Amino acid sequence: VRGMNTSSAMSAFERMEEKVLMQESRAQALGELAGADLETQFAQLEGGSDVDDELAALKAQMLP
Amino acid sequence: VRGMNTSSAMSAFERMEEKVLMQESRAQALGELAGADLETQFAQLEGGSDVD
Amino acid sequence: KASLDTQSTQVETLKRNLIQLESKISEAKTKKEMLKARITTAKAQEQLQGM
Amino acid sequence: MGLFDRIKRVVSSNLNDLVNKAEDPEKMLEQAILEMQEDLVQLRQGVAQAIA
Amino acid sequence: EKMLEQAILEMQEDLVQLRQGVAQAIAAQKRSEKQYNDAQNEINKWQRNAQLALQKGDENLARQALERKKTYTDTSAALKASLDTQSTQVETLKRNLIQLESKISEAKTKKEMLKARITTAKAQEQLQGM
Amino acid sequence: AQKRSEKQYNDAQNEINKWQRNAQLALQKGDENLARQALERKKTYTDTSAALKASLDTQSTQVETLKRNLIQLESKISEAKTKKEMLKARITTAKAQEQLQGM
Repeated sequence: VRGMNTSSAMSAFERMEEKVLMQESRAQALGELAGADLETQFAQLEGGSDVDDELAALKAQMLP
Repeated sequence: VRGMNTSSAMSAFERMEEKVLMQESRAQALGELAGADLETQFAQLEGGSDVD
Repeated sequence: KASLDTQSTQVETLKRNLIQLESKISEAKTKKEMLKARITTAKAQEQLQGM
Repeated sequence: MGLFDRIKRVVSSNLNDLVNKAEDPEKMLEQAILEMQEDLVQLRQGVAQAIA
Repeated sequence: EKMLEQAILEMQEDLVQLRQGVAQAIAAQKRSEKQYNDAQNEINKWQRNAQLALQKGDENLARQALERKKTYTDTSAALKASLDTQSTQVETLKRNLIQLESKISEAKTKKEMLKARITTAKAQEQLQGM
Repeated sequence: AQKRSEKQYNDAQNEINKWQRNAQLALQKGDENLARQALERKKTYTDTSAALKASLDTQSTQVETLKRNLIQLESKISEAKTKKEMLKARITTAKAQEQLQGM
């Protein structure tokens, strides 16, 4: 209950936490860098820009 | 996505670019020199003069 | 439920990342054909230019 | 205080190598669940004797 | 950061030793209390015997009981004095453990701050190489 | 490291909120001693949180400099490439001059 150093439950939680924390932190940092880059930033805008013109075109296409 | 040094896609693009850039630059420079020479310059005029 | 929500968000992000990767590989295939054509022209031109 | 200085350097190098191999999430998780269940049974037996 | 890592492992084992030491002090206080409790119980029993002796009319038995009670009281007084001295020492030990708990958390925070400056220094070195 | 401190800080805040609820529950219960103990725990938690916050601020300044250095380095590598072209041309010119001397 106290949680001895040698206890299996206490040791397992600490080991699991260290592995989980490192993996999560590394992935997020790498992901942020990709997001930070300018190429990713206007690509989303381009996609957003592309769909609206297509939608207008689509309406014209579906009109007849 | 980030483009690691060891990644195959990043390495391939860099290697391809270096080979392509060198070949293109060398050919253009050599071509310019041939164009620069006087013999080539009036030859075109001669052809133009000859056809009319 | 709390664990599921956090996990689901991560999964969604991974799916989005895969789509971006798919766009990139397709572009690379097109590039190889273009690169080869450029290389061939340069090689032929260089030999001709020297002569 | 040479011993103390020596101990700190020796301990740090030794600890780092050991922890990396030791820190695997899948291996650690499997061992922990089995151990706690076994411990509970032992505890119950002791409790049963007291109850008896 | 390596020094900090070495220190973190070292501090944890030390805390366990301190807890064992604290338990012994706690046990000692309990042991004295048990002895003190036994003495009080014995004294109460002795008082009843003395009261019984008075009813019996045997003066000598009562006198002997009183002497025993006095000796018991002296022992109890000594035990009480020991407990008070022990308690002050015990409180300090308990306080130290509480202080240590605050300190280990602070050390973890310190490690993050220490790591960042060192990383920055390394980054500066890279610029010099360029 | 900044994220780790933030996670710890977040956990402390969550723990403090939970502790506050327990203290509120204790007041309803009428047990004064339990509430007092909770307050002491909260104070200790607050001190830890304060230490974490202080560490984060110091870390952030260091982190910003590191980020700034990377940005500066990116500008610098591009400049170096430009420098190489300029450096190459003068060296080539010097070599050409040497050839003239030989003639």
